[PDB]
Amino acid sequence: TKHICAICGDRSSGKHYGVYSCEGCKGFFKRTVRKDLTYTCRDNKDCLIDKRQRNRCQYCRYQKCLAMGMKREAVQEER
Amino acid sequence: DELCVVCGDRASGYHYNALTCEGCKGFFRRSITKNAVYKCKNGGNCVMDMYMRRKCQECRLRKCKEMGMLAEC
DNA sequence: CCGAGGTCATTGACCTCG
DNA sequence: CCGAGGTCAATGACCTCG
Ligand SMILES: [Zn+2]
Ligand SMILES: [Zn+2]
Ligand SMILES: [Zn+2]
Ligand SMILES: [Zn+2]
Repeated sequence: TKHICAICGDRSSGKHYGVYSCEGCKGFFKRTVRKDLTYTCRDNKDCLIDKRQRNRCQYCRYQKCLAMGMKREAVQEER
Repeated sequence: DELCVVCGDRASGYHYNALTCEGCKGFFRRSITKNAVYKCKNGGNCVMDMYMRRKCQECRLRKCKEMGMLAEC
């Protein structure tokens, strides 16, 4: 609402796992860690992640989350 | 490459008499089936793109009918 | 071969709670 | 207020079929 998402640039409510992010990138990082999914990029691993094409490549989207300093340990275990 | 005339994404061919993508193809199919009526919270002037197609469903369905998506099935 | 139809795993807006 | 957690309808990649 008052913050910018550090991954795609969408409206961010606050910090999630240490970084300003939106509801979309927050859940995407949680889903990847809780299920330990491994993604595979279909291009040169340089897909652009923005408001409109963040869902393009799951690999480069998760790599930007780690690049922006999202702590994987910040994800608790399923209750 | 050819783009979807509704949102500008990579079109997957002609769907319902329009060159659209898999996203707009599925959305236009669900809209006519459910006879859904939407209400825009931005005054019905949302510019359609890959990001705005998930936000406003009124300006999206209007864009599809403006691009000639027929509903005879 | 395309585009009708369909399924269904992912997405993200909207929550509780300490 | 902040950042964890959570649900779930809509979404869209991908399927079969005529
Ligand atoms: Zn984001
Ligand atoms: Zn990629
Ligand atoms: Zn489209
Ligand atoms: Zn609108």
